[PDB]
Amino acid sequence: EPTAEMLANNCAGCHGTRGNSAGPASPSIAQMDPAVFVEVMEQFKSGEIQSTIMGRIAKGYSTADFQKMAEYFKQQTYQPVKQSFDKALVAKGTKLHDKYCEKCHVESGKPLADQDEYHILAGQWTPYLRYAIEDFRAERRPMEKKMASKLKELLKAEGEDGLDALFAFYASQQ
Amino acid sequence: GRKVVVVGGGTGGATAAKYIKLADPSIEVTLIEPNETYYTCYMSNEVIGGDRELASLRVGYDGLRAHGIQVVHDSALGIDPDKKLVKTAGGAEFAYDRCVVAPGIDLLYDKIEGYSEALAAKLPHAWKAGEQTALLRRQLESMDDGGVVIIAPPAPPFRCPPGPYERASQIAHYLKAHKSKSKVIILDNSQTFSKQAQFTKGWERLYGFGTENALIEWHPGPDAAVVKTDTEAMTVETSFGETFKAAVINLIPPQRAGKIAQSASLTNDSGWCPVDIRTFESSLQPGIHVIGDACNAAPMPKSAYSANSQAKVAAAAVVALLKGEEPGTPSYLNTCYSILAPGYGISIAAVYRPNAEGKAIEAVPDSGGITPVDAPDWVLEREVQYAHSWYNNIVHDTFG
Ligand SMILES: Cc1cc2nc3c(=O)[nH]c(=O)nc-3n(C[C@H](O)[C@H](O)[C@H](O)COP(=O)(O)OP(=O)(O)OC[C@H]3O[C@@H](n4cnc5c(N)ncnc54)[C@H](O)[C@@H]3O)c2cc1C
Ligand code: HEC
Ligand code: HEC
Repeated sequence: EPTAEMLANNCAGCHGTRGNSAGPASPSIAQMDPAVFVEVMEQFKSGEIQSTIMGRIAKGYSTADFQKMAEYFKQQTYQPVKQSFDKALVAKGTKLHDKYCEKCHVESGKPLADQDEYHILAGQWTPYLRYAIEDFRAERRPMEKKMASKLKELLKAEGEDGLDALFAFYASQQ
Repeated sequence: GRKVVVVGGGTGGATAAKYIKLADPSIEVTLIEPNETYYTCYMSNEVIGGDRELASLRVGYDGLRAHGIQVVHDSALGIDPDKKLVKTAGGAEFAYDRCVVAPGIDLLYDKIEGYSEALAAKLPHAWKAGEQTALLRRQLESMDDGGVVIIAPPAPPFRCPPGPYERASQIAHYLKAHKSKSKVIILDNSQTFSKQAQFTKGWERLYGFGTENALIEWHPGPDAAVVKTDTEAMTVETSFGETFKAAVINLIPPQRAGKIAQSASLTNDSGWCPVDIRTFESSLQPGIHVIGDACNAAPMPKSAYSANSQAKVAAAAVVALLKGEEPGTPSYLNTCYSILAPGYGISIAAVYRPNAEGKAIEAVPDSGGITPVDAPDWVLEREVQYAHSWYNNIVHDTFG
């Protein structure tokens, strides 16, 4: 049976060596929480999460292969990406994250030793985070109701400009 | 302390040298490649279309030297599998315990009557990037508005099945904005081609396909196969007997494994190299592993993602075998992205496994496939951004 590295080293062409992606859009997956990782792979595979290509890829693997790969990626060190951001919007975005998202995305979802099942926002590629929130808003992938209501409350209060601010804040954490 | 020589520093050879050296740094790894700067042919069609600069395709070898690989700029002329020596054009000899051969393709120019290697300086193939990519882009930039561009793919197998058709898309993107009276005519060897339904729909939407003012025409084989050219008159002739005159003609000649694999007795009557798919060891010469375009790894296509995936199998197997360990079970993967225009991209993907007897590679059932024919615009737009991201990531993973 293939080893974790024999399985995961094929992902580097789209996600970068060790899961640190050079962008501009394919996500970094280094240091993801292993339960998060396995669940997202299973949902791409079943089609619960609609995708451009990950359903086609994840369908090629078993549960056991996802759990091996989750171990590999969890052992890597996530590197916040070097990307541009709108520095003028950073303090606004800090306040928005603090008001709407920090409750669950603790320290912006960084892979902290004492958080389980974090979802990394800080230092992730901004186009990927824009596509993910497009997918939540379209219901192309599921979200807990408690994230849905905060996202809806941020948009009702701040508009699209509120999102630009959140993204500049997450990108500034590099 | 054991020795490996890698012949070829393109996507397969650089990947294999990197992944051997990093798995066991005690191995001495020497990579032989004549060109001191590599040009990726992947993404070169965006250079031919105008939205990418040629220098972005360049890759150096300082990333591999930093991993402890010795890089020798010379060509290998022979490999003696019994004494285990790779002999170079410069007259040096490099001993090995295992040898990895990844020399890409030989282009059979003069299979098209009237064409030749020297004449690729007049009708570029640009199936190997660098000056050829520059030549083809300069010809397009100098072409008078109303001029015809021909693309003539060969019969399979060849390097990057969808590549000619991404190329036509990229050339049409350029004509639509800058030379709108022109058109690209694809004269094919084949009755169908890679991602054909998806490309056709995209050309209907972007480029007028199937209308009198189409920027792209496609003619099927076998009638349309280009069998002759006259480079002075700027014509080609098809197998059906039709002449086409053009202002720019991109002939893509048939291909086989690169010359060193032929002269080292690594090929069979297909013109490609048979291997054990668990290890990429040659079925003909023990101790030599063949990867990348040069090998037969059907159904994997001849692509950079496949070469990089095969290299990782071959590297882990060479490292185990040098150590007296058993190579593990392989896993392989491909994806080829095609950019039809800045907001419109498609892809074909697969995940592969050895079959139950370990004798051939197969696609994993109920997996992989192509961007759907009825994919929504959000998918088509994001695919181009993911295609750029694949390019940056595979380049670093291979050479960085
Ligand atoms: C227009 C186009 C579009 C493409 N698009 C895609 C894409 O979207 N996705 C994708 O995955 N692939 C793409 N590819 C394919 C990719 O270019 C090849 O499949 C891949 O580079 C093959 O890797 P390789 O190592 O076999 O050969 P190469 O990368 O060509 O490397 C072979 C190396 O061997 C060296 N060599 C040859 N003979 C000798 C000798 N005697 N001694 C020493 N060294 C020698 C050569 O100088 C060369 O550098 C595309 C190709 C083209 C041309
Ligand atoms: C408040 C403004 C926000 C923002 C901007 C985001 N979230 Fe959440 N989030 C939560 C959980 C459990 C998930 C996983 C969903 C699943 O099962 O797949 C997420 C995911 C995201 C993402 C996707 C990350 C990716 O790597 O794709 C993004 C971009 C996102 N979140 C942003 C949980 C919560 C909450 C829990 C009670 C709350 C509140 C929020 N999220 C709020 C926000
Ligand atoms: C050819 C590109 C490609 C390959 C190969 C690929 N991915 Fe992906 N991956 C994507 C893209 C693009 C996305 C965004 C979703 C989509 O549109 O498919 C993604 C999303 C993901 C995500 C979601 C990240 C998050 O933040 O929730 C995970 C996890 C992931 N991929 C893991 C992998 C693993 C593990 C492999 C390899 C075994 C792999 N991918 C191979 C392109 C690829």
